[PDB]
Amino acid sequence: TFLHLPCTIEAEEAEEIGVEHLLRDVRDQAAGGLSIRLTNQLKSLKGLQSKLKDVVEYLDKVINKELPINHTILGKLQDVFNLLPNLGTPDDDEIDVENHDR
Amino acid sequence: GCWLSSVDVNTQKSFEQLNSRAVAVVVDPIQSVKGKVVIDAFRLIDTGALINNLEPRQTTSNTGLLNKANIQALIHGLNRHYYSLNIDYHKTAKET
Amino acid sequence: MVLEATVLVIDNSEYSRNGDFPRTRFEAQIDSVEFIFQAKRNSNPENTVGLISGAGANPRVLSTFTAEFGKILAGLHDTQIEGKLHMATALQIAQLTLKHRQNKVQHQRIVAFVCSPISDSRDELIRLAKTLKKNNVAVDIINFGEIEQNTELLDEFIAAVNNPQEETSHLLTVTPGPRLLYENIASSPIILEEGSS
Amino acid sequence: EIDTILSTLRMEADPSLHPLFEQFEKFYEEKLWFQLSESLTKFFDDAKSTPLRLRLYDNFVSKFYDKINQLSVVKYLLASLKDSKDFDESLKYLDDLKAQFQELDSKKQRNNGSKDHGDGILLIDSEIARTYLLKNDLVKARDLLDDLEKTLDKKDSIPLRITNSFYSTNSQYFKFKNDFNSFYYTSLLYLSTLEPSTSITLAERQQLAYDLSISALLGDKIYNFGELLHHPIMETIVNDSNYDWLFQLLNALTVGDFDKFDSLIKVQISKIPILAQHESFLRQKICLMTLIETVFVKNIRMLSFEDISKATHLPKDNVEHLVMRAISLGLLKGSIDQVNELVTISWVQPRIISGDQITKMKDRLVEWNDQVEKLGKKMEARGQSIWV
Repeated sequence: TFLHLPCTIEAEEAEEIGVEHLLRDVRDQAAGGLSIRLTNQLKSLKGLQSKLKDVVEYLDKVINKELPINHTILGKLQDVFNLLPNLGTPDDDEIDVENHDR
Repeated sequence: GCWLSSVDVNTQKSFEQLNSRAVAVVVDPIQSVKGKVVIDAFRLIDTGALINNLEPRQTTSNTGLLNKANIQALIHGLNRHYYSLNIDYHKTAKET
Repeated sequence: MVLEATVLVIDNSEYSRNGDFPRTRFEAQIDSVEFIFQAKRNSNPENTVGLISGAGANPRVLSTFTAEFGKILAGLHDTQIEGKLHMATALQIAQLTLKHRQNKVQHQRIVAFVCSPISDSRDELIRLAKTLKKNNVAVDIINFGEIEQNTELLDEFIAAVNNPQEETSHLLTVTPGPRLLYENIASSPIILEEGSS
Repeated sequence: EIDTILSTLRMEADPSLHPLFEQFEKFYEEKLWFQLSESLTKFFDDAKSTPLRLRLYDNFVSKFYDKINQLSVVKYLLASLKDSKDFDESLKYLDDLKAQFQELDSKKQRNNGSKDHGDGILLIDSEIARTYLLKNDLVKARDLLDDLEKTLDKKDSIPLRITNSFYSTNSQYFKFKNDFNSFYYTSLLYLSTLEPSTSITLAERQQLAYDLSISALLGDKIYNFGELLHHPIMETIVNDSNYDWLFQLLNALTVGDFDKFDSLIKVQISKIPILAQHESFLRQKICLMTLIETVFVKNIRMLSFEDISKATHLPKDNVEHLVMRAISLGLLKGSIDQVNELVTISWVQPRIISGDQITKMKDRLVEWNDQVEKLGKKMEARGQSIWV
């Protein structure tokens, strides 16, 4: 079976100059001012939203349709719950001191 | 910089014979820093074109502008052995 | 005879490690290729013989069309042997192999060596017949391993295909025991049969 | 020639085995050794009490062994020399068989021009290693097995048969040593590499099922009790007296349940002396698993010691000791506070699969799915200088 390798894409400095100037847009590989960085926060959150939905759905279709179990998916997603922050802890109180400072 | 030597005129000449209109694109990639500078196209000028003034018929029915990347280097071969005309870039939206 | 492309389906199986032809069948099927390949050239030197395998987990291309006998054997040396025939599947890849050619004037024929009985079905083979005669591909079955201890229903498909074609379809029986596999296919019609309009 | 070989073994044999012999004459004569390879393989199922089979195999070892797959020479021989309980005899015959395969292979790789014959040498080393384990020369096998391991990792085109013999042999090594944890995982690797092809018997399924269950109970880090339950192997045999309790012990641990678990443990002290000196271990083990289940199943991750105390039927002093043992073992990471009386856990090792655990994960994502969706509208709308 096939093991996902993540990707980020790269080019030598030979190729790259021709990429940067041929492009005639804003670019998701570069950025300008504050205004573009407000855009980025909306786009980044939208990706989470869509991706969460796929996880729930996958959990549904396992107990409905009854596709075979994967402890690779279920096991990784077990970790997510212990990593999860919660509220009312001394840690969140330390965030608020930093928010006043900044 | 983009210019042509004698040896490259001999190479140029036979592509001209094979395909009536043909171009030579010359890339100097170590005076290139915007991926676009010091890249020009060139094309043979005939010996008939100089003496009977049929050289600048390529300044007409086009934009009629030539944008230099090397002022010194282009101008030398612009009368001697080539005429340079400016280069453009393109893509479809799938590509972009 | 003249201008003919022929996709050899050569099976490599668990019935071919038997030694009814010297020193097993793998060794006798190597010798079949040489005679076939030369003979074609003798009629017309612009003949090409291709090769695919009905063997293993997935039938695959072992070699493409070529004017060299050397390249075709070069590809055959590394074949599977664990598999069995898949007859329906063999025909659909061979049809694809005969599409890609230098010229298209060449005749379309498939000759398939049977060493092992079908792992597919009768339901599939009925369909294959209607498919083939639209494109004038002949089915020509050299059987020698589905008559050793078996029976074949492939007689039906030969006749269903045969019409005026580029190459006619006929059934070529070769004893399963010793009779020297290589000379029997060479002696029997494989270019002595030709088409008509 | 072969006529004497087959005729003698008939008298020694049971009458119901008489046709088989005659079928070995028949497929010799046809010169079709495809059906012969199947007939020999079949022979040892019907005649595993009598080593008529071993004497039969001798003739066919020296004849077809390149005119039949070598994979099949290793399958019928293995049943014969495993169940041989004279193991000097086993070693001697196997070593002579290896010398014939080493000569053969050099000409025959180019001669057939379709076949391989280097595959066979690896498997003989595995059989040689098994004979040493039974004989109780566990060290001799393990260092043979390590050199064999090296060769296998550098190949990627090797059959599914090769891996099956190697793991089986490695499991028997940990069972002699009684490493419970090590046995569990390497027997799981045998199960995966199982072939529809005859290289198993009906006996072997029931006996792996017994040995797995026993190892599991007594592991120091296992929690693959639910993984076993769901597995075919242990599913089919629960209706026999030996495997009845054995199922119910495995089941009571999965589910954390004490009322069924402790009731079973009384019986097994008397019954089985293996489990009459692990009595202390097994009671700590059920409590240990339950501890991880109660905090985790909740969406609050931090939990008072009191709730644990009625649950694991232990006072507070042992609660802290249970928790400490887990951290050591690398099953949890976290803290103990006897000031605030809290256990605050923060890393968990994978839970058992069960439909209802799935349900609790799926419901848990719901809670925070709402927040992403509602916030995604607020931020979009807001900002009038998003690109102005």
